[PDB]
Amino acid sequence: VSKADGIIYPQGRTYSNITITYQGLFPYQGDHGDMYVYSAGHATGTTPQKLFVANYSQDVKQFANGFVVRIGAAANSTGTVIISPSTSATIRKIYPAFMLGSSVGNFSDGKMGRFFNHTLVLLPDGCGTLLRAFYCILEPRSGNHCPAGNSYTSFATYHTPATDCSDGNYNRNASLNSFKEYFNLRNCTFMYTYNITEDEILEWFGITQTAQGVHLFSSRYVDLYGGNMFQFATLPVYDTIKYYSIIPHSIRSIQSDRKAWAAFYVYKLQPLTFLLDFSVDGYIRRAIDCGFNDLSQLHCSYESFDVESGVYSVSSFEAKPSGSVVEQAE
Amino acid sequence: DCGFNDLSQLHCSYESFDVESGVYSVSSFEAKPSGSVVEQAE
Amino acid sequence: QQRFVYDAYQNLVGYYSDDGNYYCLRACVSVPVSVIYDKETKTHATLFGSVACEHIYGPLQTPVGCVLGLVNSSLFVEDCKLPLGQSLCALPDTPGEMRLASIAFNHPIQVDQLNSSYFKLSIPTNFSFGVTQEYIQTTIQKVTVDCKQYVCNGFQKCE
Amino acid sequence: DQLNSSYFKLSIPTNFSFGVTQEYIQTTIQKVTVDCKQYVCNGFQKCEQLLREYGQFCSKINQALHGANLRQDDSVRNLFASVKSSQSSPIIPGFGGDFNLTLLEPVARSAIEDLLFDKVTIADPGYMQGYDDCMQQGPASARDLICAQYVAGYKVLPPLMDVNMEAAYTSSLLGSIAGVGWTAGLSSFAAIPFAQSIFYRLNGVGITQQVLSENQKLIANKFNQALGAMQTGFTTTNEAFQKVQDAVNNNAQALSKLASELSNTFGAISASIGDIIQRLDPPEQDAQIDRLINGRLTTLNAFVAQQLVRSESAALSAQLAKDKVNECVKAQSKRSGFCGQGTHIVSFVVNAPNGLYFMHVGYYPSNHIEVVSAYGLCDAANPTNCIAPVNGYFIKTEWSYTGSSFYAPEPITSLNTKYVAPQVTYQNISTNLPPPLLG
Amino acid sequence: QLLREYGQFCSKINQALHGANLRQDDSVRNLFASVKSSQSSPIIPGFG
Amino acid sequence: GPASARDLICAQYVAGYKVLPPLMDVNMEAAYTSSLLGSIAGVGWTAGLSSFAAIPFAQSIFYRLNGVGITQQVLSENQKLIANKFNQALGAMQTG
Amino acid sequence: PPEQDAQIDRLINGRLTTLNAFVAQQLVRSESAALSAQLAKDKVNECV
Repeated sequence: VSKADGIIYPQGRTYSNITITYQGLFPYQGDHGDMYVYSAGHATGTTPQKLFVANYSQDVKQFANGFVVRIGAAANSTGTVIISPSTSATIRKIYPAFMLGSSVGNFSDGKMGRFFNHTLVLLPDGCGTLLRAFYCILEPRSGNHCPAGNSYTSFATYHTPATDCSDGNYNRNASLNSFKEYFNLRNCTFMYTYNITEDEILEWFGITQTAQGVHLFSSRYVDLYGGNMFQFATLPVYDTIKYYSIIPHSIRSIQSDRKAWAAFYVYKLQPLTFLLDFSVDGYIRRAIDCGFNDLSQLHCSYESFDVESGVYSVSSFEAKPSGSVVEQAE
Repeated sequence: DCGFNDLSQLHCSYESFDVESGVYSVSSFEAKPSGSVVEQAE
Repeated sequence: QQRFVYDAYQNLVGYYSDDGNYYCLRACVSVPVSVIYDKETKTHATLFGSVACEHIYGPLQTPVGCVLGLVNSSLFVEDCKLPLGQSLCALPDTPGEMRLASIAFNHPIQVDQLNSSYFKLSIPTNFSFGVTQEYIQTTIQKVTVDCKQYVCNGFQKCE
Repeated sequence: DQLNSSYFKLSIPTNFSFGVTQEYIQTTIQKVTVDCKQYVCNGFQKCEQLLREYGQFCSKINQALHGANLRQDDSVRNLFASVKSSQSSPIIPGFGGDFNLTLLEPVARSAIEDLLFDKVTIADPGYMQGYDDCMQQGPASARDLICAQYVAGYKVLPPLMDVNMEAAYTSSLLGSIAGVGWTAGLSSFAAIPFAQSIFYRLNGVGITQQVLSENQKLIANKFNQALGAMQTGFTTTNEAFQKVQDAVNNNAQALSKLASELSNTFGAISASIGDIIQRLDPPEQDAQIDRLINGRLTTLNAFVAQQLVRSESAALSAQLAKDKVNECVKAQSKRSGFCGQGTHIVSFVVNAPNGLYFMHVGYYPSNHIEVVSAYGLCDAANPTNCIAPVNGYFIKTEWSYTGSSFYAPEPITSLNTKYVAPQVTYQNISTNLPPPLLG
Repeated sequence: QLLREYGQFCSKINQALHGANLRQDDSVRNLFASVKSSQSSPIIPGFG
Repeated sequence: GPASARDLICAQYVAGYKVLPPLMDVNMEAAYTSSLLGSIAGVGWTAGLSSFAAIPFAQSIFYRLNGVGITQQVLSENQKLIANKFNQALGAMQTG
Repeated sequence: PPEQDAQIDRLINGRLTTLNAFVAQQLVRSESAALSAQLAKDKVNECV
């Protein structure tokens, strides 16, 4: 919180050169969160073959109030490719894929990760040049290695760096076409494309649901260096989403071109009171989360990060009941 | 029972049957109307 | 991008215009008004606190503030009929206009020290007797209130 | 340890030191008058109509605040009249001779007085042109109280006496300090050097005149060292300096509360009544206006009550300051701990932002030693003839006289002894006899 | 949530009570320093 | 369990408010009063606090009585009587 | 929730007033104790 990690600037107003407590959906201080990493698919020589990824799709996490994602945290660092320990390549910033559904559908094989009715899918496209957001019903294809199809470990969107990311030719829909094989798109309500400049700088992506609609926040659009998240996209989704499954992305790099990919960390958002420090620019570089510890509670109470030496009383810890107690008439 | 006497009112107000020696004010006796006057030209 | 800039008090202290030129916003500021009144004169002098007379005989600029229709006494009086603050006092003309009279610091008798074993001594050759009157409030009127009668006016529903 | 004998053990210091005790007394509070109509209703007629149904709250608030401010003026006038001295000696450069009083000398405020104001953080009142300054330069500081006062409409009134007049009162007191403390009564003033007055005060504490003459330069150097420490005295550790800052902070807190309360919704949809008028239809908007009025009424009544309590406390403190100036500054004080810690010698008064700052020079004993002593001495040949030490003790060394404050053996003389009736405790001497007993 | 709309009343209550308690500690320290005497005679049985 | 019915200390914990301890412990405060009693016997010998004389409490009382105005000869004759009257007053204070 | 808020607000207003009153009561008592402590210091020096 002191590094302003996971902090989303309030949409309603800006504060300049002042320190005040603000209540907003914020990640817990000291929270490791859920870490998902994308790895190159198995390849022999110059030919990519079977995709390699963990079962992120099978894993289902409650959407709750929404989540904030750290993008390119390990980017531009020395690293070893996840698929091969012997192979070592410089870590490269990658973009996460998110699938969000109001209800969980059941697959033909009974596997988890299907979402019933319209499903909101955020997919990195054209090697992260653009992000595609759509609310669409998803139908499993009956083909082999697809969720309806038998013998499918997981459904993973895939792209080839050699062809899709070629400087001469970029295929924006190549990732979308791979998604179409894994899930058929039926009666999609809307299609939205937002262009994101390619960069190795750290980025933050946040998705929350509001009565007006789902809100997408990206740090790069307004304050990339600050890392403060600013809303760049609005989604007209009026159905509350209760479950989200990460879509594993397998990169079809050749064995020689296998590269380390930066891990992305997902942190859940919960309403929290955060003491906020605003600079002359008004961007937030420092903050305190009261919930983490008593010292943090003291900083929030006084509203000052630095306080004169003293013994100060703070809110007492309160016991919470394990369960409700019920009796009977006789 | 406070209504019967002023000493009873003192015990009810203090909420203690036994109280230390002192002079304590209690609710004033209120005059109650024995009639109604309605000068009204209706 | 936020456009509306607010201070810690949450008052709107800045706004970004549609043209994009930022304008600091200060709420309209009231001019403080105080009345200096003397009962014997039955006349009053209007006083504005901390206000340059540029916003208001004409007015007189003073360290305390702006006083409308005020003529400087140009005289020093130890006694002050009406305190104006700082070293200032309003002094009624008695009726005419009140004067702005500076309070005068009474000066103690000065005895010069001597750079000699002998020392100068100031000693009175005359004496007087004066009575100083002081009041100390040892007791206050004792009041007991019937809460039930006062709050409910003897009404059962209120009780 | 007490001795089971006629002789008694005495612990007496063989070394002396001078130290300054710094005390702050708050004689005044910032005077605040609030415009109820602007603060409670934000210049809205509908709020005024609802307030009128409650009563003339605004009229009561203005009168009550004026009364506290006039009471503060009366207290300041009484305190300054008490501090003023009828006869004074003019301040000159090099005042106090060998003792250095340049720090207490007007530069006009004194150097210590100017330094104290600089060390304390005080927002500029800007009484002459504050309204123009706030608009032209913006807020002087973030959340500036002075700019906030104009927006709210409340105004902080200037103090009863200007700084130059207050400085003149303290300067006259400094000149009269040496002369007033030489004889009982204020009827006669003697113009004497400050050094001569200090030596007389030291003789009173019990140091012998012979010791004072031998250590004249040493006494002056120790006093100068204590004053130099006082110049560097202001610090976070110093309690008296912190008390001065706290008094300024308390006035600042009261001003901050008025601005913060206006922002509080009090359950209303919007802090601004005008915003409520746009946001909601007029009957619904009226209920939100009433919620703001109720919170503002509570705040204004609470602020007036807070000012009344603070004014009462300042007036009692001002009376204490008047007593301290007469007891310590205008005369050496026999009472222990009323002024400086240890044996009080002299005190100096300089003005402070919300009161008077008192610096008390004190005599501190050190290097105490234990010597056998006698209550009295009687001739063996004549039991009736006896003497008892005055402001001193009889010490074996045979019997000599030592001043109570400082340990120096000196020959017993009629001047340092008083004839007394014989006692069993008093020693009988058949050997050499002191001269008062040589009768 | 309702208290937050009014303001941070809870934070103010804790700070004010702590300040009064610290003031009481300062008063106790000052009073005891005044009572303490620089030189004293050891108390013994049969004193006086 | 509560030491007494409707115990105030237990009520504080249920509400969550706590009563802080005093700045100084009882033993330290007792030491201050004990040192003061030792000083009282010899503190009043002469003006000034610079020098302390260790003298019996009885000797100090006789000097204080001489100050009030009783003559030294009367004090010597009534030494035991003065001590008895002081002891009677202290005994009344114990049952005071 | 709107109906529950009015009754909760009545409890909050009473409890906030009680806590503010308790802080004010402690402040007045602490101020009185500090003045009394200064009197005790004067009494110890003057009589004891």
